[PDB]
Amino acid sequence: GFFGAIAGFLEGGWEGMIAGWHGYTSHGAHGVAVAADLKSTQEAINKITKNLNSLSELEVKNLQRLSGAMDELHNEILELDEKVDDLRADTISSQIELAVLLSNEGIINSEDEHLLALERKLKKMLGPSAVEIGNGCFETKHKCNQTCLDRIAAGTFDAGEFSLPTFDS
Amino acid sequence: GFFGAIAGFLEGGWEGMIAGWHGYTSHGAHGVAVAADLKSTQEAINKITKNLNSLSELEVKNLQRLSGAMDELHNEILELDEKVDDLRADTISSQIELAVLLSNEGIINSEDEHLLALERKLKKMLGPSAVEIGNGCFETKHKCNQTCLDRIAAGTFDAGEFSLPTFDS
Amino acid sequence: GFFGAIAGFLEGGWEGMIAGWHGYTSHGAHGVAVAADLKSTQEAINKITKNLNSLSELEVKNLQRLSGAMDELHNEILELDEKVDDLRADTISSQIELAVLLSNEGIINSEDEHLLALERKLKKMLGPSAVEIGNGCFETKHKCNQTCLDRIAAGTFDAGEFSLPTFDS
Amino acid sequence: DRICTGITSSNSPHVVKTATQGEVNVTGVIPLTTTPTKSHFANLKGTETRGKLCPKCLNCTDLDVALGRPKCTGKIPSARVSILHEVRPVTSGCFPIMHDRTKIRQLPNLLRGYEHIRLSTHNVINAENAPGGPYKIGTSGSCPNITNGNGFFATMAWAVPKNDKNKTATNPLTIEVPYICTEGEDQITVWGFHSDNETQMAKLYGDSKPQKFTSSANGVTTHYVSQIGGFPNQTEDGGLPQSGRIVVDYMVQKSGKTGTITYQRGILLPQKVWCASGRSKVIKGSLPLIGEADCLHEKYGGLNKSKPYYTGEHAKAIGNCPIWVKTPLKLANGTKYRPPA
Amino acid sequence: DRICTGITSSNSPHVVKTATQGEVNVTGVIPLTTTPTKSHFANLKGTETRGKLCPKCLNCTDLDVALGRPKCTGKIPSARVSILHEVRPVTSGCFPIMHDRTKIRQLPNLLRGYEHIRLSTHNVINAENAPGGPYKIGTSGSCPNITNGNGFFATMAWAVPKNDKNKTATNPLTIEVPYICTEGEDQITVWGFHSDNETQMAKLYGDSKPQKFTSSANGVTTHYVSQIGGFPNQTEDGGLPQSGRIVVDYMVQKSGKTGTITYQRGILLPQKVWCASGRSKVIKGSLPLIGEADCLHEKYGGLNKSKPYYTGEHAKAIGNCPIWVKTPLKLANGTKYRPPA
Amino acid sequence: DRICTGITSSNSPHVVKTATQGEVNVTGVIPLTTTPTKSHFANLKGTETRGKLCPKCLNCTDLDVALGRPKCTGKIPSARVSILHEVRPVTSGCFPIMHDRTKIRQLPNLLRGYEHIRLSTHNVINAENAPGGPYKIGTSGSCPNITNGNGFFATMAWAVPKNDKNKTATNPLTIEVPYICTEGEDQITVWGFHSDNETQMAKLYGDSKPQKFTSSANGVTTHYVSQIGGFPNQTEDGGLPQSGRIVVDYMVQKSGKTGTITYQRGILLPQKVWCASGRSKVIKGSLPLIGEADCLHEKYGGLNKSKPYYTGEHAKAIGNCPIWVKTPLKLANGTKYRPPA
Ligand SMILES: *[C@@H]1O[C@H](CO)[C@@H](O[C@@H]2O[C@H](CO)[C@@H](O[C@@H]3O[C@H](CO)[C@@H](O)[C@H](O)[C@@H]3O)[C@H](O)[C@H]2NC(C)=O)[C@H](O)[C@H]1NC(C)=O
Ligand SMILES: *[C@@H]1O[C@H](CO)[C@@H](O[C@@H]2O[C@H](CO)[C@@H](O[C@@H]3O[C@H](CO)[C@@H](O)[C@H](O)[C@@H]3O)[C@H](O)[C@H]2NC(C)=O)[C@H](O)[C@H]1NC(C)=O
Ligand SMILES: *[C@@H]1O[C@H](CO)[C@@H](O[C@@H]2O[C@H](CO)[C@@H](O[C@@H]3O[C@H](CO)[C@@H](O)[C@H](O)[C@@H]3O)[C@H](O)[C@H]2NC(C)=O)[C@H](O)[C@H]1NC(C)=O
Ligand SMILES: *[C@@H]1O[C@H](CO)[C@@H](O[C@@H]2O[C@H](CO)[C@@H](O[C@@H]3O[C@H](CO)[C@@H](O)[C@H](O)[C@@H]3O)[C@H](O)[C@H]2NC(C)=O)[C@H](O)[C@H]1NC(C)=O
Ligand SMILES: *[C@@H]1O[C@H](CO)[C@@H](O[C@@H]2O[C@H](CO)[C@@H](O[C@@H]3O[C@H](CO)[C@@H](O)[C@H](O)[C@@H]3O)[C@H](O)[C@H]2NC(C)=O)[C@H](O)[C@H]1NC(C)=O
Ligand SMILES: *[C@@H]1O[C@H](CO)[C@@H](O[C@@H]2O[C@H](CO)[C@@H](O[C@@H]3O[C@H](CO)[C@@H](O)[C@H](O)[C@@H]3O)[C@H](O)[C@H]2NC(C)=O)[C@H](O)[C@H]1NC(C)=O
Ligand SMILES: *[C@@H]1O[C@H](CO)[C@@H](O[C@@H]2O[C@H](CO)[C@@H](O)[C@H](O)[C@H]2NC(C)=O)[C@H](O)[C@H]1NC(C)=O
Ligand SMILES: *[C@@H]1O[C@H](CO)[C@@H](O[C@@H]2O[C@H](CO)[C@@H](O)[C@H](O)[C@H]2NC(C)=O)[C@H](O)[C@H]1NC(C)=O
Ligand SMILES: *[C@@H]1O[C@H](CO)[C@@H](O[C@@H]2O[C@H](CO)[C@@H](O)[C@H](O)[C@H]2NC(C)=O)[C@H](O)[C@H]1NC(C)=O
Ligand SMILES: *[C@@H]1O[C@H](CO)[C@@H](O[C@@H]2O[C@H](CO)[C@@H](O)[C@H](O)[C@H]2NC(C)=O)[C@H](O)[C@H]1NC(C)=O
Ligand SMILES: *[C@@H]1O[C@H](CO)[C@@H](O[C@@H]2O[C@H](CO)[C@@H](O)[C@H](O)[C@H]2NC(C)=O)[C@H](O)[C@H]1NC(C)=O
Ligand SMILES: *[C@@H]1O[C@H](CO)[C@@H](O)[C@H](O)[C@H]1NC(C)=O
Ligand SMILES: *[C@@H]1O[C@H](CO)[C@@H](O)[C@H](O)[C@H]1NC(C)=O
Ligand SMILES: *[C@@H]1O[C@H](CO)[C@@H](O)[C@H](O)[C@H]1NC(C)=O
Ligand SMILES: *[C@@H]1O[C@H](CO)[C@@H](O)[C@H](O)[C@H]1NC(C)=O
Ligand SMILES: *[C@@H]1O[C@H](CO)[C@@H](O)[C@H](O)[C@H]1NC(C)=O
Ligand SMILES: *[C@@H]1O[C@H](CO)[C@@H](O)[C@H](O)[C@H]1NC(C)=O
Ligand SMILES: *[C@@H]1O[C@H](CO)[C@@H](O)[C@H](O)[C@H]1NC(C)=O
Ligand SMILES: *[C@@H]1O[C@H](CO)[C@@H](O)[C@H](O)[C@H]1NC(C)=O
Ligand SMILES: *[C@@H]1O[C@H](CO)[C@@H](O)[C@H](O)[C@H]1NC(C)=O
Ligand SMILES: *[C@@H]1O[C@H](CO)[C@@H](O)[C@H](O)[C@H]1NC(C)=O
Repeated sequence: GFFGAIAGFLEGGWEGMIAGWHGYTSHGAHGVAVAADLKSTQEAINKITKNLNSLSELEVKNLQRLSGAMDELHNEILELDEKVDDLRADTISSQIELAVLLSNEGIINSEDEHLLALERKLKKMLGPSAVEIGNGCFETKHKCNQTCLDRIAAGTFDAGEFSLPTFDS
Repeated sequence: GFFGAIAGFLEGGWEGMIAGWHGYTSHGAHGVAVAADLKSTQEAINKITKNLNSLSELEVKNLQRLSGAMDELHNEILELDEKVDDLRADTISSQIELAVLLSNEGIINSEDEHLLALERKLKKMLGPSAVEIGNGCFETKHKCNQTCLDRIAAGTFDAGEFSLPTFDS
Repeated sequence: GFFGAIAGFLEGGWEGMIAGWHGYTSHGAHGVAVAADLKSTQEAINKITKNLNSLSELEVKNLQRLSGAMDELHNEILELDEKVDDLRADTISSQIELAVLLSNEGIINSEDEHLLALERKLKKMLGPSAVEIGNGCFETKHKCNQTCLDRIAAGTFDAGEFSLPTFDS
Repeated sequence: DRICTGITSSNSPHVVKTATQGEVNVTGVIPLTTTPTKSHFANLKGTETRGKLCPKCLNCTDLDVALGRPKCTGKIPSARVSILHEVRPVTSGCFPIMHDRTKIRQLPNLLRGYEHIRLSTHNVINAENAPGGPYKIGTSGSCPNITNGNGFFATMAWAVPKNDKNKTATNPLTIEVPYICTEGEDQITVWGFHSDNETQMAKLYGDSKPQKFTSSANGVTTHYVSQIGGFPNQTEDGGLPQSGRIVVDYMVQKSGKTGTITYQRGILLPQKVWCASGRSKVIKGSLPLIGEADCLHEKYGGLNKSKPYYTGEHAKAIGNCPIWVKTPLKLANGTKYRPPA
Repeated sequence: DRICTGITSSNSPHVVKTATQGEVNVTGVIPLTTTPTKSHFANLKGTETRGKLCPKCLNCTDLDVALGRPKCTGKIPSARVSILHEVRPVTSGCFPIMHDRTKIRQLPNLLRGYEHIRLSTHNVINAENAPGGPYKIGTSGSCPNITNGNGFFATMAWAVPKNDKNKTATNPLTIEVPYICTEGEDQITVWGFHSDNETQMAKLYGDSKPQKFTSSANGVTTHYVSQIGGFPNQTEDGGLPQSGRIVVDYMVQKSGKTGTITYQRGILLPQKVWCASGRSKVIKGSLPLIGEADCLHEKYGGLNKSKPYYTGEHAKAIGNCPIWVKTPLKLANGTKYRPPA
Repeated sequence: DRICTGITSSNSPHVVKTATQGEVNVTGVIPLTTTPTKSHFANLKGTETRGKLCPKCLNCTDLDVALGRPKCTGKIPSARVSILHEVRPVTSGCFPIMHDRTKIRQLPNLLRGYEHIRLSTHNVINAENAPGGPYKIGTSGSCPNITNGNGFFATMAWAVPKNDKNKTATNPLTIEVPYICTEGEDQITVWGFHSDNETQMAKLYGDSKPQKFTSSANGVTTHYVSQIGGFPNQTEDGGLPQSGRIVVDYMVQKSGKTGTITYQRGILLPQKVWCASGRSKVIKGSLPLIGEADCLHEKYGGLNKSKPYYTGEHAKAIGNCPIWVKTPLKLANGTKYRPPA
């Protein structure tokens, strides 16, 4: 969104993660590690599914032939019937299209905010061993390889292993 | 919302505060203190009230008997009249339902963001005497009891009393 | 919005910047410097223009005289025709008003978030030479005049010039 | 010591619908809905409200006024809103009419549709000079006038062919009905005919056999044929027993256009004529109209606007009204339900 | 070492619409749309579905059942939904009708409109005692009954005037048609007339010249006049050659109101009479109804509800239905397309 | 030194509506609205536009074309859009018609409704051989033809009963009107009759008394009776004084169905006949059509699409149009008003 473009968050994503929709990345002389966060993805999926149920519970009246009509006799009345049917279908269609458009807008705009929450979860398990860059990034005093990153993705990361100040639980 | 679940913000609230909708909490060997912020609550209340006025200013045409009708003579025309009335009421109803649904969505989703602002107001009066946890929490070098917390809720908290670096005003 | 009021972000803006919609400010004994950020403004402009195209692609059926009508003969049918037309124009109008209202709500609420991203871009080029105030502000160890600020607005600011820790690129 | 941010926990009985979170329990709510309660009908706030065609013509129903029954005449005032009380309107008197043989019963509800109504002045046609030979004009008891004694509907003249003379049966005579009203007014012409005993028929007119009639006004053609022998027992009439009966029809004449009637013996040639313009918004109510209301609902009568929307039986309604909704709706005033910790 | 946040990059063929970002390419999508396929018609799930007026009246069409043709009589059950299969319905026998000279053809489709239908009991009028002199009642082969042999429509009596006696031409006789049905039922009256050879006319009734007829029921007036010489070749009839033909019309009588008929020689006075109430939601389908469906679409026949909305030809549809939409719509399930880096 | 973030302060005259913040003052706005200005009527951009039934039949009005008045015949071309200029159409000549006694005046506006219109070829019936004895065909000055001298409407034949012979009064003769058009075309039949001086009537036909007429086409029945004595002063006619007048009606015959007419002396039997199919989208305009427009508004005439929506008088409009809105609407292009500090 506009947020990612302004704040300096990475333009474009990594194709390394087929595991989920959003995740974390490691840099260094150890190469480039990539991992995914399942709770973020699951939450997104729920937003969407609930959204769909909301769209699917819309109910509208039937539009059948009127009963005193008579094709031979009253055509003019009948033409007007046709008119009211067509007009209905049109209007209701527009309304629906709107509901969808709004819904999609929400789904897509929310994706920067997801990242912005992931930021806060990552900050949680560090200690002040890293500085907030504001880029959505931190600089850790140690090095982090793939196995090290999967443990942060799982939320099991607490470093006394790399011995640095711990945020107590 | 999704934000609170991802970022590690507290799942579930405290029933201690009947004062307002959103607030701050103190932990330690002094027990657990709870306080509320009135400006956040007032702001929420305003969002809502204005929202209501917006919903209440909707205006729609009248739907009365047509004047050339004649119950005895033209029933078929009249049946079609009935049709158009019913169809109108239905469509308009759906539209309204939508407007409301959207509105409620806004009201509920905004509540995480409220908390996210309260975070920034708390950070304001500390100094770098506390570290940003990202959990929506900080670790203060001193202890804070109830009377101490009410002063932060009132926004009157500035600590040279506990003597630690001050953010100047 | 509510965010600016709660978090302590500045109530009211500076009239110094005609360059863009959102920007940065410098304080000190050097006076008060003001600068604007073009990418934020451009992004806003795009949100809006695209929004407008979305509004402008709405299409609705025609509403002309029905062809078996006959002014002299069937007035009552004709009265009902009139009815259906009026009813249509009303409903569709309401729908449009709603679409607009929502759109505007988005445009205006997003403006705090813009500022919130600008915060992150500013934090990017400092180093930990400044502390996060949470007010949307930082305290830099050096002084910054107008020429110094235009370089941050342009994104060309990296300080080894004022020699303080650099965030590497 | 640690300092965090948090929201409230409390009793959360109210439920609300959201697109992203599904259906949630919430601290409080502002209801946007009401189910109103059936009341009597009232006067509409900003506006004229017409119940009775003319009030002050007392012991007179709307049909009576409309037919121009003697002693029922008066100012029929104007209304931007009218109420339709009688779905099958009735005469309170005068001469016996066989109502159901023509559309005549609806005439008052037709007049009611317009904003401006007035009986005409003068006459759309001279009955005595009409085609078919000079006519004496017939009157009957059961139709008393300002004075008392024999009379008839203002609306039409009962053409009885003079005296012995040339009195006999004729082939259909044709007649044009002039426009007579002003501007953009619709002109509603009332006319009809009269039958009797087989012997009375030969006494009055020259003829025993049935007589035939035709109306044509701007596209709308109608045809009638008389009954000779015994008719229905008299009803809604003025109360005096008569051997004969009367058929009454009206024909609308567009803005400017003339009209035609063809007839044989026993014709009632129209005299005074309805002149109408404007339009009034008609609803189905039931007098009396008591007090004021913001809204008039066909089902609920008088209504005052409370919340923006209402749940309930939907029907036609005029005035400042709440909008009908499928379900009672709630706007969320509060927070999402949070379990304590 | 630096640790940042990122989102995925992958193949993004699906496109979605968004107010702020314009039209974007996206990882995945949940389609909300379907273009259904034309299938045969079926039985609406929750509900009665009426195809044929009475089934079990075999070798009978709905018009046949409506007209009361001998051996077509049976329970016409009730439905909240009916299907209109014959746009121009037909007779399958009895006496030759000149269909096209009245509205009679639609009578079944009219009955169809109601939820509850029923032939009456007894007779709305005694034909033999009717005005115009005592009548023998006529029957014709081509109209066989339970037994076999000469009969007619249940719906009406063929008033032939007795025997030599007072047999001659009359001026129009007038007749009232009583209400006969219950409560809030509509009462549909079927009636008509009969013409023949010039010599046959003088043999049957007293008269060679044409005869004339009139129906009036609550505002609706109609007029008819007979043919004497050669008629159209017989059609949709019972198969036996006759020199004469028959004209049949129906007249609806509102809830409570009476009706009128005027006639000369050759009248078919109505006997049994339709009694209808309630209303059925009619669609244009084509039997047979096969199986069950959620939905009945006028274009697509049977339908099952799959996705909330559909794209395609729109028309009248009843039952649990998907909603019609201008364009196939997609809900976004995924992320914005991100080029790799 | 401190470095913060901030937004602009400036003149903020424009106001916009928001759900959360209420009504706010804003830096700038993009207006979505226009109030268009009444102009003359134009040609619709993408499409045919029919004003006059046939142009190139000059000194001929639409009604003239429609009735088939001599020298008014031509190609009536086809249009997906037509404009209704004459709300009460008029004849420019030929024989005097009493127009208001039938629906005849709308015929041109009826034809206009269709996309495809054509006069027929040949004749729907041989007038001279019609029932009632051999007929000479009548013509009159006031109806000149290509050459000049006596003629009549193409649309019908004036049946004058030969010479002395069997000339006398008859009882109603009946006649079938064949279908004659193609495929799914509607067939519009024009017919009518003629009256005169009492003595002229006995000179022409065998009869002084009035004659009676009937039309029946697929459910729609109409009845007429003639005038003998003095008629209205002649109007819209060809200018020569005649003692007699003419009544003209049309009857529409559905797709495939036949039609009926009954008549006595003075009948105009239909000859050529209208054949129509397709449908044209009619609006109420006023020639001439000048230039091109995107849109045709019934109130504003020609219109070009500028902004998506417009404020103003709403009515029927065809083409690429802006959408009508209750209030002039603004999209926000800017920031919330900020007081300087
Ligand atoms: C109100 O009703 C009274 C009767 O109750 C009406 O008075 C009647 O007026 C008519 C003429 O309008 C009188 O008829 C005349 O009879 C005389 C012979 O006596 C004859 O010379 C005239 O040529 C005419 O035929 C009738 O006698 C008279 N009734 C009485 C008893 O006076 C009165 O006209 C009604 N008022 C209005 C304005 O309608
Ligand atoms: C309807 O026609 C009937 C005949 O079919 C008419 O009947 C007549 O009615 C009157 C009133 O009942 C009878 O008059 C009374 O007769 C007695 C004896 O003659 C006399 O003492 C009374 O002074 C009075 O005149 C009359 O005799 C009776 N006629 C017959 C044939 O019985 C009735 O008049 C007709 N109504 C109409 C409006 O013409
Ligand atoms: C089915 O059709 C047959 C004829 O094909 C019907 O039989 C007929 O019944 C009527 C009376 O219902 C008979 O009329 C009677 O004539 C005798 C004199 O012979 C007379 O005494 C009676 O007063 C009455 O007028 C008629 O003769 C008879 N036809 C024959 C040849 O038997 C039968 O009624 C029909 N079935 C039903 C139930 O409708
Ligand atoms: C319709 O009217 C025609 C006359 O215009 C009637 O024609 C008659 O038809 C029957 C049957 O074809 C003929 O009867 C047969 O005649 C021969 C010789 O007389 C006899 O051998 C047979 O046993 C049988 O009766 C009859 O002669 C014929 N009449 C004439 C004038 O040719 C027909 O009956 C009429 N239909 C109606 C229903 O009345
Ligand atoms: C335009 O009008 C003229 C008359 O003003 C039409 O000329 C007429 O044509 C008819 C036949 O089409 C002539 O009738 C004929 O009369 C003769 C006896 O003289 C007879 O032999 C024929 O069997 C037929 O009955 C009529 O006389 C003639 N009028 C004159 C005075 O010449 C002309 O047909 C019209 N043009 C068109 C093309 O319609
Ligand atoms: C309508 O009927 C009237 C009669 O009611 C017919 O009147 C006749 O009109 C013509 C023209 O004005 C008169 O003809 C002229 O008469 C004088 C003297 O006889 C003669 O010098 C002229 O050469 C010319 O023929 C005619 O006399 C007059 N008849 C009478 C009874 O006054 C008129 O013809 C009728 N119109 C129709 C179309 O038949
Ligand atoms: C959310 O709202 C509903 C309010 O109806 C609560 O569910 C009801 O609980 C009451 C308690 O007496 C029962 O009587 C009703 O039968 C329940 N309604 C139904 C049909 O579900 C629910 O408990 C609320 N959730 C909370 C308290 O958070
Ligand atoms: C609608 O609102 C007004 C409130 O004033 C009601 O009108 C008043 O009714 C009371 C009697 O109950 C009188 O004392 C006032 O004088 C009335 N005002 C006028 C101008 O009529 C009205 O009855 C309400 N209708 C309802 C409650 O349905
Ligand atoms: C976004 O979506 C469309 C899907 O249609 C892609 O454009 C199509 O690419 C295919 C590749 O074979 C072509 O065959 C179609 O002709 C294209 N559609 C049209 C008419 O534009 C597009 O490439 C996608 N963008 C991506 C991959 O990000
Ligand atoms: C709509 O859904 C039901 C799914 O069961 C279909 O009805 C079944 O059809 C099959 C035969 O194809 C039978 O075995 C079942 O017994 C039927 N159920 C009933 C109660 O009728 C129905 O055919 C579907 N309609 C479609 C696919 O258009
Ligand atoms: C917000 O917008 C309106 C624009 O109309 C301003 O109010 C108007 O101020 C002008 C100044 O001349 C007056 O003439 C109008 O009478 C005012 N309009 C009404 C009826 O309120 C308002 O000042 C603007 N607010 C600002 C400047 O922030
Ligand atoms: C990651 O580093 C750890 C030691 O900290 C080691 O156990 C593991 O094998 C490493 N993973 C890879 C695949 O290099
Ligand atoms: C909170 O601590 C302060 C001293 O800092 C004291 O004045 C006050 O009484 C304490 N409040 C309670 C209720 O313990
Ligand atoms: C800003 O300071 C720089 C030196 O750091 C100087 O070059 C420049 O002139 C200053 N700008 C102004 C206008 O004071
Ligand atoms: C109205 O009619 C009634 C009933 O016939 C009668 O009692 C009363 O006197 C009449 N009132 C007037 C004003 O004539
Ligand atoms: C008409 O009145 C007579 C008594 O005079 C009565 O016997 C008969 O039942 C009445 N008819 C009607 C239609 O009520
Ligand atoms: C139905 O009619 C057909 C065709 O005339 C015939 O073959 C069959 O026997 C009839 N069936 C019944 C039940 O009468
Ligand atoms: C009627 O039948 C005869 C044969 O008897 C035939 O010649 C004629 O064409 C038929 N008429 C019609 C309308 O088909
Ligand atoms: C059109 O004919 C009318 C008479 O019908 C005449 O007044 C006018 O001069 C005519 N125009 C032409 C061009 O001849
Ligand atoms: C008809 O014409 C005559 C003059 O010949 C005139 O006196 C009379 O007023 C006219 N009638 C009409 C209807 O204008
Ligand atoms: C619409 O646009 C075109 C521009 O070329 C022009 O021909 C036409 O006159 C315009 N109509 C108007 C301005 O109403």
